[PDB]
Amino acid sequence: VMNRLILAMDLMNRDDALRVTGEVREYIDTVKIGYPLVLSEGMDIIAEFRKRFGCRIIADFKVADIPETNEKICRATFKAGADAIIVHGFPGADSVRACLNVAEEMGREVFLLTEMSHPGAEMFIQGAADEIARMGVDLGVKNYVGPSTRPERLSRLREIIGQDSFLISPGVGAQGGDPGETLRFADAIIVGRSIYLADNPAAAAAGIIESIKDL
Amino acid sequence: VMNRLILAMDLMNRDDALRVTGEVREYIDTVKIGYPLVLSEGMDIIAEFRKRFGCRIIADFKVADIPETNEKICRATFKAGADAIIVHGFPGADSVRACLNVAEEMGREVFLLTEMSHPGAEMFIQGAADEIARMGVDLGVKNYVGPSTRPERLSRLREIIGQDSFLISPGVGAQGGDPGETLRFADAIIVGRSIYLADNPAAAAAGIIESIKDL
Ligand SMILES: COC(=O)c1cc(=O)[nH]c(=O)n1[C@@H]1O[C@H](COP(=O)(O)O)[C@@H](O)[C@H]1O
Ligand SMILES: COC(=O)c1cc(=O)[nH]c(=O)n1[C@@H]1O[C@H](COP(=O)(O)O)[C@@H](O)[C@H]1O
Repeated sequence: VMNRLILAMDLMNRDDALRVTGEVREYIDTVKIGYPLVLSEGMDIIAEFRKRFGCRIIADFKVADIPETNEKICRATFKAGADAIIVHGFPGADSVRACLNVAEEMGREVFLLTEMSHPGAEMFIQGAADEIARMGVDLGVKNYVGPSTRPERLSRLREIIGQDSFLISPGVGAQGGDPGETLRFADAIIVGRSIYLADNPAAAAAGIIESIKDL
Repeated sequence: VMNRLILAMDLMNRDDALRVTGEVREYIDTVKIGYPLVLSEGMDIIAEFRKRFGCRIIADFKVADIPETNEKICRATFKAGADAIIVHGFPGADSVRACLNVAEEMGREVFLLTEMSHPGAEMFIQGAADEIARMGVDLGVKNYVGPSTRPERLSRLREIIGQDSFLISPGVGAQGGDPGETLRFADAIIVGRSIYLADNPAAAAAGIIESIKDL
């Protein structure tokens, strides 16, 4: 990932999402697109971004259904041109395996979300997160998401998944996480509002990248 | 809900989804629309169904993000005309409260998904499900989803949420659940494939309704 920085593009307007992504494109190679943008502007936005920016697109869809429905969601998402999809591990191994099977069929990747970054993640997800990560390892998952807001948890996650797995991490900036600390454990950080709500997104992205290079 | 039967419309083609929904409309008053259809045909499909069929629409989006992103997903979903949205409880109370706040602002409803119907739900969700349900009660949630495939769990869920809360239940038919047993505890059943993959969906829906009336 260019500069170890992934843009979380959660603006809900195509014109604003295009403007900001264009302004910061020199500093990233990967955009995370989620439901705020796709449910406002349509799934065609994924191929439009891929074409316009030549970026990789991670569809942050948090897939969290039964296996049969997960299959359908993943097929529709890769048909729309996404490079990878983020999947919840909490629904269990059959639900994750269904997403892995569609990614294998379509030559795509699954990222497993293990422990979330917000305060409520402490209630139920955190207590299951090490097990969810070990389930990922046992299913052959190679890409994971874990929380910038809890670097001790992100260290434990890294310990479970090993040094060869790819780990990306949201919660940097607005939610309180720090780029440099997070990159002690994660390969890349996800940043949304700190960039896309900034008066100058390119300057916000450049400032983050300057602090990453120093690491 | 008319006849206590909610159609899970997970066909991925607008023409097929419209045909089947029209054929069974005399037997339901509520259609559950999820991501298989919306990610294939666009969010405009929700208002189209509401207009064409005069049904209520439950958006089965399994919302399962941090509070700020959940807000955005719910706003986009109610803007598209959905009557209600299904929300995961596993991400914790702040994530659920964010959805409740948007539903209160827009005069809509939240359904809390407590325990899922597929086999993998046993790994992590089932052990947290009673607590997730009690969290719902303490947040003021009045509408819940629980599993037809485990009627003893559906009885425990009902015990926690009380007799005044509304409880709907998927997993009937294809996943092995029974209409009559499920309706001992749930107010309505959700049925997808048993109807929409049938050679004659209207006959499939009518057969289910005949067995419901007998209860
Ligand atoms: C895999 O899903 C995520 O990206 C996600 C998981 C998580 O635990 N925390 C989290 O913040 N996210 C998402 O990452 C983005 C964070 O954006 P932010 O920098 O806080 O504006 C946003 O799109 C969230 O929906
Ligand atoms: C609230 O979300 C659901 O509807 C859901 C939760 C769950 O635990 N199990 C479950 O089957 N569902 C959904 O309900 C539908 C079941 O359809 P089916 O009758 O099995 O074809 C389908 O849309 C599933 O995604």
